[PDB]
Amino acid sequence: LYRLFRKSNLKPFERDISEGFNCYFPLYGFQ
Amino acid sequence: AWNRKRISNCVADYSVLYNSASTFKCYGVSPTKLNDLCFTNV
Amino acid sequence: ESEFRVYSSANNCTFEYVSQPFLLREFVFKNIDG
Repeated sequence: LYRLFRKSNLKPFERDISEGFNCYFPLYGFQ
Repeated sequence: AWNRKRISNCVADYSVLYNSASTFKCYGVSPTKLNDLCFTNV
Repeated sequence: ESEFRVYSSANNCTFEYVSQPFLLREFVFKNIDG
């Protein structure tokens, strides 16, 4: 899971888990 | 050379950045909100 | 000829601005918050 860029802003307690060339659509590192 | 161009008191347009080439790599700033940025020195 | 020839030595000089603040001349100069 990752904090990738979001073009929209979020609201309080909003849970949204659903243009920068080709980098908007993808979405941690365990080492 | 590197780190030679000082940017200030200028219109820091980003259209020339994100609409260029087909060249961006904006880490530290918001990519689609670049035109809303302002810094002490660039 | 006419030349200013002042001691500029504008090394590592980054601010430049051009205008026409010329022409009794009263003036007030202050440096406030940058």
